[PDB]
Amino acid sequence: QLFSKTPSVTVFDNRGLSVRDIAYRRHPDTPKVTEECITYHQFDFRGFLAQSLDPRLNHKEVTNFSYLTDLNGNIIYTQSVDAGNTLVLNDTEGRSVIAMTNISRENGKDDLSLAVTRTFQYENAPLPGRPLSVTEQVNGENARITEHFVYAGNTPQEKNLNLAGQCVSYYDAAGLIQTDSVSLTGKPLSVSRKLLKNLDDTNILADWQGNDTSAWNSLLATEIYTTVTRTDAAGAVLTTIDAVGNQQRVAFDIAGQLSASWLTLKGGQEQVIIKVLTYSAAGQKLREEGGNGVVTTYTYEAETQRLIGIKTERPNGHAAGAKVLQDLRYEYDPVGNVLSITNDAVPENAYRYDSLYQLVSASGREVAGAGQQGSDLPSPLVPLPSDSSVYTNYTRTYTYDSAGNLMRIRHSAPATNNNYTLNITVSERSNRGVMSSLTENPADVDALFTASGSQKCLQQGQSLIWTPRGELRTVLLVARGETADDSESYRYDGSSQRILKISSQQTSARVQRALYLPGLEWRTMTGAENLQVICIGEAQVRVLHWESGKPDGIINDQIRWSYDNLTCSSGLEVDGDGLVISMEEYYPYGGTAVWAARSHIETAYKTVRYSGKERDATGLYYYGFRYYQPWAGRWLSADPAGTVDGLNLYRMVRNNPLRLTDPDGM
Ligand SMILES: [K+]
Ligand SMILES: [K+]
Repeated sequence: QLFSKTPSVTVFDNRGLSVRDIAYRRHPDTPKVTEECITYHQFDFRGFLAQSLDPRLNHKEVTNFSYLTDLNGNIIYTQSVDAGNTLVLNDTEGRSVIAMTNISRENGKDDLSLAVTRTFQYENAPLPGRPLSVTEQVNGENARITEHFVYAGNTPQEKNLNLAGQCVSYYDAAGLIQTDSVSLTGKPLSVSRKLLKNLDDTNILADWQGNDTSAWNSLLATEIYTTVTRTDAAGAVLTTIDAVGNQQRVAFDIAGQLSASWLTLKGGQEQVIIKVLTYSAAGQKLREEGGNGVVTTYTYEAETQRLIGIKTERPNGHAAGAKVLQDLRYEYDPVGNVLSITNDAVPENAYRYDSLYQLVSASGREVAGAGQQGSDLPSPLVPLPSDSSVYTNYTRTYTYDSAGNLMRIRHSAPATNNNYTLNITVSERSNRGVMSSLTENPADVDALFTASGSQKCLQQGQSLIWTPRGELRTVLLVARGETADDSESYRYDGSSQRILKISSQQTSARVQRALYLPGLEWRTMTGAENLQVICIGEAQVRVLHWESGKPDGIINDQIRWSYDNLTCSSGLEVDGDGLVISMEEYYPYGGTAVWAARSHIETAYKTVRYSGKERDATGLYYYGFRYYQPWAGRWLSADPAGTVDGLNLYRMVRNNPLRLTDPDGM
């Protein structure tokens, strides 16, 4: 009813070019008011895209994007109000050769004072011109060679391992990845990671100079982290032995779908993780029984293949008794927005959207009185509630501008009087926006970001340092001048995937290290706990194996099943006996509304929460390419993928976080 006369329109010029995107925004509270939102696209004399303007900024004579191309329409130079200015160029072979980023302006001209220049080097003739190295140089500083590739030859030794023509040695920002063996099916059977020595010091940086691997191997720490894989005839992975010797095993059905999975801890016997897994005709998971006897049943809508039911239960005849642990029921609008959710065990979440399918209202429950939402998790409710009066109902309202910037989250919890409003202050010349506690003046928002559009201050006392590639380097949590600061640093591989996280807090010093490897998280705590987290699935089931510092209250090699919702948010942790360990509910944009557990000690070992992503101690969710602020409803930096999902480079899953999920950030 709210959607009458709200189509999507594309307006063309006389040469088949889309010069206008027209939407029609209508709020359910004011159904007589329809805002015509117009996005403008201007094309040049050569028929290529030159300018793009959102409905908001166009009114203020500011251009979201400007492009300058070659004679074929390939973009060379870009001006972004969100991502700053950039310059790229590819060669005649189509390969990237240069990318200059983090450029601003002011005085009129472009400010190159902090420009980052990444260049790509390839094998020269008579070689096939394979990738040779990647060089990275910040303005005024020396160039570092951040990547180097080494390829195997034609020797019988190399052929027997199927390595001929393969990049056998990859030197990245973290150190070295060696490919030891390749399957007959072209799949890696053995890879080994070596870390650069002293990655604990944030000032030590990779720099692979020259063409001698002997001189480089000396810069690597001694430990070798080898992941071994065994694949089937169709190239699918069957077994995996991680760097510490644990094995994951899978088996597929007659249709080649994952049908069972097992785990064999080092020195242990094989045990069932997933016993049986059935699928719908559309290949969606239907019934999934785990080793804890717990059964998840997925119910789908016949006409649409939409997931309308998620039922996790201890079935009849279970050793711990029959019980429905979770029974999520989804009701959708004809377009597929989640209108409502129910859980059987009365509780109900209701949702209202605008004609653009932006979430404008959300009802739910929280443990009241929690207090005003921030970067922190609520204190866990221990033990598990027996009564539901412990929860109170809340209603949140969401307010967006013409460019999709979430400006306001109005939290209303009347009964416990837990009422507050989270305001986001948006720039008047960009999509850059921060919480009002940082500034309430639109004119001061842009200074709080880099030229690339990466946020420099998380909260009031907390600053953000970034890598030249735009990766998050350091979160300064408690600054103490000189020179003992509560902080958390990060390291990434050549693919910009996180490999290392180091948290430091003053007490000599509490240091928490997290090493991310295939199917494995190696977490140490000093100031000593040595924890190895086996990640099973792709991550669904997690196993906690202590080599040292196992706390009382938790048995070693503890298996934790995770049970999610529609958008993959970890809601229930359940042990090997099928007993609920923790339960967690989320505000639509990620904040934790409910956090409960059967013990205080088991709470500290859940890291993955919203959208199946890890929440770091900083409060940020790490998605892969970008960090997410669940309290501000937006990304911490501009989309590195650019305009693939609209002009707004900060907008979070198109402002519909109940239907949509983001896999990486990018
Ligand atoms: K519509
Ligand atoms: K061979």
